[PDB]
Amino acid sequence: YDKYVSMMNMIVRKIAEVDRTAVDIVDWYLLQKENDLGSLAEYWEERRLAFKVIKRLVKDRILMEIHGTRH
Amino acid sequence: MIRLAEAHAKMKLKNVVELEDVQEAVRLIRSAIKDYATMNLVQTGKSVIQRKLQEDLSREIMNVLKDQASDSMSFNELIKQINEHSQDRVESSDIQEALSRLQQEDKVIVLGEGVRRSVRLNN
Repeated sequence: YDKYVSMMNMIVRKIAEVDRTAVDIVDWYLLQKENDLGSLAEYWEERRLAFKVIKRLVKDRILMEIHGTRH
Repeated sequence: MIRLAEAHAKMKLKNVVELEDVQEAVRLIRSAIKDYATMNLVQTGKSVIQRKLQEDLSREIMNVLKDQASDSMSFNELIKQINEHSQDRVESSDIQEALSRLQQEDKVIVLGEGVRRSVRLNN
C-alpha cells in the first residue's frame, strides 16, 4: 500500500498546507479526488483508505488534538 | 570452470575440448557443494537476518512510539519487548548494535546513558 500510501501522503500534505476537523479533509480531498474517479468502487475505495488512514494517524502517531470538544 | 576444464582437456592431450569432460569439471565444483551439505554473510544479515532485524526494530520503535503517544521508546522497554517477543533471539547487545545502526543511519534519532530515547527516522 506503500505507494498508494505515498500518493495519499501527497494529497494529504497538499490539502493540509493548502488548507492552512477531520471530515473536512475527507470531503475536500475526496471532492478533489472525484475528478479522478475512474469508478464509484474507486470512490468508495479511496473513501475507505482515507477513512482508514485518518483512522491510522489518529489511532496512531501522527496527529494533534487540542481540545476533544473540537478535536 | 573455464581454466580448469582447460586443464582437463589439456590432459588427455586434447587441443580442442569435448563438451564432455566439462561435466566432471562442474561436478568438481559441485563437490565442495556436495561438501557443502552436512556470500553467506549477507544471507544471514538479511531479514529474517539484519533486514529482518532492523525491520522488527523500527517496527517496535514505531509501536512504542504510538503507544507512548509518540513519546520516546526507552532503552529498557525496547530491550524488553525485543527479547520478549522472543523467538529469533535478539540479544540486547545485538539490539544495541542495530539500534546504533538505525540512529547512525538516521533511520533512528535517539540518546542518554541508560536512557535510549526513541528515534525519528528521516532515513
